[PDB]
Amino acid sequence: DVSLSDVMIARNKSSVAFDATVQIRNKLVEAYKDLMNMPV
Amino acid sequence: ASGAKVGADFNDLLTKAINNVNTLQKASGDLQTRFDRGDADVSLSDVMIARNKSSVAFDATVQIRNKLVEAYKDLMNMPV
Amino acid sequence: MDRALFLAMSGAKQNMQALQLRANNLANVSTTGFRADLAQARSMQAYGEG
Amino acid sequence: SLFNVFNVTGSAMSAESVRLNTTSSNLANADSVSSSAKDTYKARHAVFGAELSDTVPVKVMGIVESDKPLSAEYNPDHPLANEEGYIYKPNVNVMEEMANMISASRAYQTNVQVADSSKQMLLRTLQMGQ
Amino acid sequence: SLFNVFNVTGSAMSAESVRLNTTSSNLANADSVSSSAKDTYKARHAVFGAELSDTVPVKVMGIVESDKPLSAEYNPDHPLANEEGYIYKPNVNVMEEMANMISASRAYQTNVQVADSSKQMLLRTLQMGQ
Amino acid sequence: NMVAGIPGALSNQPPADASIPQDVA
Amino acid sequence: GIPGALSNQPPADASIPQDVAQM
Amino acid sequence: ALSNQPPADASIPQDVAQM
Amino acid sequence: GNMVAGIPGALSNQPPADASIPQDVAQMKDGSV
Amino acid sequence: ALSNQPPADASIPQDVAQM
Amino acid sequence: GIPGALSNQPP
Amino acid sequence: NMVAGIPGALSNQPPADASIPQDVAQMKDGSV
Amino acid sequence: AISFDNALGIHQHTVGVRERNAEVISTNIAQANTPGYKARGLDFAKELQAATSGDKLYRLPTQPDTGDGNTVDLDLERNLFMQNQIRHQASLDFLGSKFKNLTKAIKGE
Amino acid sequence: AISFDNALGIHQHTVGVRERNAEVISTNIAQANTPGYKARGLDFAKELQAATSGKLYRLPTQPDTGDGNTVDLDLERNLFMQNQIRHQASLDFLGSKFKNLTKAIKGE
Amino acid sequence: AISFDNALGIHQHTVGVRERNAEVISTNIAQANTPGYKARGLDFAKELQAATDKLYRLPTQPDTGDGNTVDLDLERNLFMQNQIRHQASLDFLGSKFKNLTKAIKGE
Repeated sequence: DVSLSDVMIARNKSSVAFDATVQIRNKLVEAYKDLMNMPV
Repeated sequence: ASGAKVGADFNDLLTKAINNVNTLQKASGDLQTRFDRGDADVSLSDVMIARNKSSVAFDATVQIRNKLVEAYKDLMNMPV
Repeated sequence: MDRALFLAMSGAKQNMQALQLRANNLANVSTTGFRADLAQARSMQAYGEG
Repeated sequence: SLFNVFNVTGSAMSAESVRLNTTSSNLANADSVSSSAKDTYKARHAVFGAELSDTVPVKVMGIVESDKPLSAEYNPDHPLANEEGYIYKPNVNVMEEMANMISASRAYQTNVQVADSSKQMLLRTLQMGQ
Repeated sequence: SLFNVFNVTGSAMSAESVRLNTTSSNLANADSVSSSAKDTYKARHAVFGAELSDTVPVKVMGIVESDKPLSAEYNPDHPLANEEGYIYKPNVNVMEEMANMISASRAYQTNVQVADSSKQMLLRTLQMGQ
Repeated sequence: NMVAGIPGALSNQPPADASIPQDVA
Repeated sequence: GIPGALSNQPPADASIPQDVAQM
Repeated sequence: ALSNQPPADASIPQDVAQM
Repeated sequence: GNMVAGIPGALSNQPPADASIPQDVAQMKDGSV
Repeated sequence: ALSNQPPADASIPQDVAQM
Repeated sequence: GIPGALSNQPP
Repeated sequence: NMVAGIPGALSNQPPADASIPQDVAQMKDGSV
Repeated sequence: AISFDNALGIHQHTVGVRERNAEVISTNIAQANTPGYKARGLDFAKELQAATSGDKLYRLPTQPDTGDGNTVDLDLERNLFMQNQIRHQASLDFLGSKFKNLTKAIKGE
Repeated sequence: AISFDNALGIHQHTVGVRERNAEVISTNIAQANTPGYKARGLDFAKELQAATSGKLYRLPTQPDTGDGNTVDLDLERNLFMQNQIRHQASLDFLGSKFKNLTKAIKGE
Repeated sequence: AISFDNALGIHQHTVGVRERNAEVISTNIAQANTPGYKARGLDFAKELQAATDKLYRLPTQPDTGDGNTVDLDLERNLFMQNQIRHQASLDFLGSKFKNLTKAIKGE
């Protein structure tokens, strides 16, 4: 019932979604770490 | 619903695909050796079809494996 | 594949049949009270779309 | 847009196939004094056309019989003989039908070459830049 | 599911293979008088079928003997003859066997190209996004 | 519903030849 | 259209009034 | 050219009057 | 219109003295039709 | 060898004088 | 021109 | 063992036609 | 915005239709010699519309059949299969570049 | 400067012209057997100029045999392969313009 | 597991047998004219057992005084069949390493 097009699209969508959430998590954490390491 | 059900559902999807790829590889192997040993009930067309599907099926397996490893290697290089 | 293979095959097969019909007349030259058989060809068009 | 070439070569190949079948019927019915309904076979010929006003596809617009007179033969004892003992046979000429067989086949194969060559050019455009 | 074209092209390869085997048997037994007049060999032909309830596979529905009358020959010398000195021979026509040989071989190799080209499309699909 | 018949030369000739069995045709 | 072009349908004829009459 | 009605089957009659 | 058409092959590539092409088709070649 | 006016169709007369 | 080349119009 | 003889027309004859030399016909059995 | 539909476009539905067309064309080629089989056609515009949000077309023969009843013109089927494969390759390139550009923007690489 | 016009030059326009030329040559081959069809040519210099700043008839070498067709298939075949080689070379020139442009912007 | 014996199957031995079979058929054709030579046939199942012989062919027609039991019609057909099957064995055994290398390299 499934084809290689659906599998490849599912693989690409998962890769893009996973890459999106990792980078945004990385950006926010780097923003948090920058704020913590500042001279009060 | 819990998160384990989604994880188990994802695990069964991977297991089903691996079994399907393994089934094709074993099916191609039998048809290859049946025609190679000299059995007259096996057609060269069916053998070539069998090994064409197994080769494509395994190539799909390689692509998914590389993406999983690349995602994990991407994951381990993250601020934490 | 082109349907002209069978269109020409069907003509070649019939030419053999007419050849056999003429062959029976020559095999029956000396037969008593023998009326020679006439042979001809009929054109039947394939009516339809196209 | 080389996809237009595919339409033109495809239309040409279809036209040659129609001409080949017309030649096949003429060779098979070059000796037939009878017919299906009531009319003696006459050498058929497809009509090609170019609707020039890019590319101009070639289209077959109908089959037209040759205007050459039917070859009358003296077969007075034949059942279909007329009042003078003549029977009429199709005006198919062997020499020109053989030329059509050669011409249509060679024209058919060269259009496949153009389509195959045009198919490659589209592929190289896809690979442009990478 | 992922190889629908292969199941159809492959089915044609198996279907056209049977038609060539049947043609070989008809030509190899065109002069086999055998014995009696009902056990005599008769030209066999495969029957193709398509169940259209996507892709419609081609399935051979059994071998069927030709309905052409047996070729009678006068030969009151063969010990397997009959009262009137006739030996009935298989109703195999060489011209129709040659045409089947041409049609089967070309159609069989055409499906090879489609099946081979179908694999290329599957291979290109795996390269999506790369 | 099925579409079955003898392929090749036995079906590509006018029915007046009567080579195909009636049941198959 | 081309003049004198043949038709791909049986040729309406004489016997069987059916053809001689129906256009 | 695509249509919704399946193409009709050819006739090739032995005699046109018989039909 | 402005459409050019005719019988291709060996029938056309002959002198018009043969008169093997119908006059309707023969004018059609010209381009007037 | 390209012109803006189409080349003329060849004439094969049997008498030339009549043309 | 060639000295004795045939023309392509009626003589 | 080694087997040999004249090929072609002479050997493809009945033995009565004594075209083949006697000793060469002996070689056609076995030798060592 | 920022969604896979608005990003991929119609290049995801087109690929499925092109594979569907190849299945139809290959079926006609395989069933060319089967008597009584009628050639099957596919409307790309209707199929793409159905895919985006979600009947039988037959191909008129150019010449009459020789008696079998099969209206498959194998000369045309090969030409359409060749065209379908080229346009399918372009669609994969079009769809594949959609994911590459999305990955490029979300990672700045 | 630094514009796609100044960056690609005439290579972005030559690809389209030779595609048009292939279309004109291809229809000459297809219409070779059509009687009364006059072979059509394309002027590359004129068409390239038109595209940069936004069809003629081919004189026959020999008289036609009576069909009014002035298509010499030996000439059409020869011109088709020359156009195909030049079309491929044009894509190589245009394709490397983008790749060199991408090399400069990325520094690699 | 994971050994060349299991990865290659029996396709590693079939190529050798098809070479031996081709040699014997070549011998039969060459020795067709030499009188006293008896046509030699190779039993496929024997080399199958040797993997996991050189028999005589009984004539269908009598000799003509030569004693040579080689039928050149049979030999040509058996050489054609062996050559076709030999190429298939190369294709089967060749793809065993192509799949094996792709599994290891992952590309």
